[PDB]
Amino acid sequence: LMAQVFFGPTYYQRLRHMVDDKIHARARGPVQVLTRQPVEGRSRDGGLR
DNA sequence: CCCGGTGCCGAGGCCGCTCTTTTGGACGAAGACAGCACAAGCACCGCAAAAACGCACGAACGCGCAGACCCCCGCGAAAAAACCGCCAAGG
Repeated sequence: LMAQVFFGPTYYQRLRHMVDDKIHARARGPVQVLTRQPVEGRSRDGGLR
């Protein structure tokens, strides 16, 4: 490489936010009883606002 | 009674204080509440003392015989019961 590279060990930490705990998709599913709109929440297979 | 004027109710304008309404978007997870309890009736389980069924005894029923004694008849003696009457003392 034409440019030299800064290089060495550094202390890194893994945070709790992982993509597989955030990915969510919905085509159709449960709806609220009062308004008949998609429910809220990824855990409940909800929709996006 | 004409020229003029005052207080008067009346008039609108304006300043102050009270009420109302709203304050970014999206997403995630977890955790903890949701009236509720006390007094009651229809029905059940199971306990008190009255009840089931066998067995063996022997009591009481039956029958057959005995004869005692109770009923009934009789004739007369015996006696009270019945009848009649005067009258006194007690109700």
